[PDB]
Amino acid sequence: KTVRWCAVSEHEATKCQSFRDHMKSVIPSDGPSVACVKKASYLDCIRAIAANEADAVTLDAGLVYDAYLAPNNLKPVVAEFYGSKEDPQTFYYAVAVVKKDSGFQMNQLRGKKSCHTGLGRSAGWNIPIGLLYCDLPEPRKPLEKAVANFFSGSCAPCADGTDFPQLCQLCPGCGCSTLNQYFGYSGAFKCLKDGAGDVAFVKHSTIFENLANKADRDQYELLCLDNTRKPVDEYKDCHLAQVPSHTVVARSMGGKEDLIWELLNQAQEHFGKDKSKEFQLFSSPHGKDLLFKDSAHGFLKVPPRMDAKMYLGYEYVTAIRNLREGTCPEAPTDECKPVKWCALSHHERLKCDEWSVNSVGKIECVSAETTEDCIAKIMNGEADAMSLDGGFVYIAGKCGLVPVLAENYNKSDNCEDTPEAGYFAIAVVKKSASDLTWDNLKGKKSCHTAVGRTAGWNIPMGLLYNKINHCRFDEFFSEGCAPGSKKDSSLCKLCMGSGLNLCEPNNKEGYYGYTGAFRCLVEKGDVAFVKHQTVPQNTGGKNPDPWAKNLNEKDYELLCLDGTRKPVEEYANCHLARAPNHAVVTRKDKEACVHKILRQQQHLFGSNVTDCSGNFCLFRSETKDLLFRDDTVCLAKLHDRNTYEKYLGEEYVKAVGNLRKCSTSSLLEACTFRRP
Ligand SMILES: *[C@@H]1O[C@H](CO)[C@@H](O[C@@H]2O[C@H](CO)[C@@H](O)[C@H](O)[C@H]2NC(C)=O)[C@H](O)[C@H]1NC(C)=O
Ligand SMILES: [Mg+2]
Repeated sequence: KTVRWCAVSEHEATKCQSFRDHMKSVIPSDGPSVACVKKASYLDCIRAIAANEADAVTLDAGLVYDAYLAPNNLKPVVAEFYGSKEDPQTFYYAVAVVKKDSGFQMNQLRGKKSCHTGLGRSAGWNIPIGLLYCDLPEPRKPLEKAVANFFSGSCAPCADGTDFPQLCQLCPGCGCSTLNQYFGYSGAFKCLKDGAGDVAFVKHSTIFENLANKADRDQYELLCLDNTRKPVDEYKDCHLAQVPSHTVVARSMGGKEDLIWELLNQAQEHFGKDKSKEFQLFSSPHGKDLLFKDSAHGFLKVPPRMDAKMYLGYEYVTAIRNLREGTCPEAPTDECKPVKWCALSHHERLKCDEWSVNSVGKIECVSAETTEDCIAKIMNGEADAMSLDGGFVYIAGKCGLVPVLAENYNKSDNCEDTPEAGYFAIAVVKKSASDLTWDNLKGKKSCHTAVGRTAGWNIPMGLLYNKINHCRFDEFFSEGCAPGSKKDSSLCKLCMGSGLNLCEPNNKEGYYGYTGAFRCLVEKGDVAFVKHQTVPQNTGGKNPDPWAKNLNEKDYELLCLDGTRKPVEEYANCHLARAPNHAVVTRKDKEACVHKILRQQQHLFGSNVTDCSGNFCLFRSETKDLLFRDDTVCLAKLHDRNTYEKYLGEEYVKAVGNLRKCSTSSLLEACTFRRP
């Protein structure tokens, strides 16, 4: 139970050894211990960790990436944080500050005038130039000269003035000290404030540190990667890169990550920010920033399904990858790159393969084990598009992806130009039970289409989470019928399935499905969770079955969240959530291409086509609902709804989130770690 920490200096090793001793005192024989391995450099520490001679070292984003690469393959496991638990600030943001209404975007920086914090600085140079690399003119080695030919004039502190003078044009001599008024963060910002430069590459924090009044900040904007702008307040939605300020790494396989976290968590409990004055984890007696930055206020456990690329973010890896590999294609700037679609089953891959050949190369295919792994592929560029249900549209939204096309299921003349927004989830009750409203629901008897289902379970129980705030969903209702629950649960007591079918989510349960839950309402329930048309189609002699011949709509009302009851036809105003259609999800920087390609694609192999055997067709599956749901007639454009929050109702998001507090998704907890 020992963590072998790696030092990169004699002073660091000394701090590690006193950390070992102090951890010795307070900790029982069982549990964390510290070993102090000492190597010559961060690179050497990485190669030692990979070679199982050390276990943990804490690194700057660049070395995080270095450690990620073959043959080391280390991963982030714990993260220093630089404020409070309520506002960690484990990351910072590299941004491009500009004058308000200066009239240009990220893809128009050529010819403009630049202000950098310093050459080799991450936010001031590495990140922006990395992203801009391919826009630099062809003799891209040496980099300083290509940057010089890119901008008309620059201040690039610490650059080689004598050889590349345009980089000192705004700060002649390129002083690498505060002597140069345009050096550093405050200097790169004053370079812009003084109108010397058109753009300043700095950190999110910098505008706030140099301008106290909101008034003056309001004449500054930020360049976003999508070639829009935003106010400086909104850097979390308009940054060049998000960068983890200081990250502990361990081996991927066999890394002891849990030991590292146990150890550091206890260490911060005993010797952290101020809670002891004998020894301070975040204070170097012999140097500065030994083992850990002295800014740090504490540690946070990194979610277990984070890999380096996911942690750093696609922008950052683009930046370093460009600056190290230095490979730009010659592909024509305007044309779209073939969209690689993500398959999660053997038959999904076979369908996508046929599609690819018939797409004459416009579509390609990428297999991945699971849905979440596919989403990961979209985020990090290994894949471009896939179709998701509501819940995964939400997880992908929290991961920065966007919906772009909705699967439309209702045939119509011009369905490409009208998305559908889905059916309505409702909570039905019988008028004969007058005192029932959304609030007293607790302790009453209930009927669900089936556990897992969207209208029968997810939306209702998600909205009710707030009236319970724990994950024992069978304790809200006295008794119920929720097919799929465990048989000895109270949510199985009212199910009427015979033999082995008693509580099984299948037709033989008979209180299963929309019809079945409504039957459970009329026969033995107080409330039943279904969609808007279930009552109209099981009443008035529309259902011939014995129980359902003579029931009439008037007898039932449906429960509204405001605490009032409403009639069935008024579902549009009385509903719990809007149960959404499947939607094609992609990364923002590919939204356009996807839009275009898919549309072309659904003209050919789309529902219009007969002789589906003589030619390929995109919405017919050999098995069931491969790639797209087989109901799809078209893919409808999501103008004005191209964000997970907009595409999914406010109510639906409330419900799915609340649920996800009980059913964790490792991907979702990673993504929320990077963006709360
Ligand atoms: C439902 O079916 C048709 C599409 O073929 C459309 O129904 C329309 O409903 C509105 C409101 O009741 C009427 O005013 C229109 O006259 C109907 N049109 C037709 C053709 O029936 C509607 O577009 C479809 N709904 C969805 C979501 O696609
Ligand atoms: Mg001591």
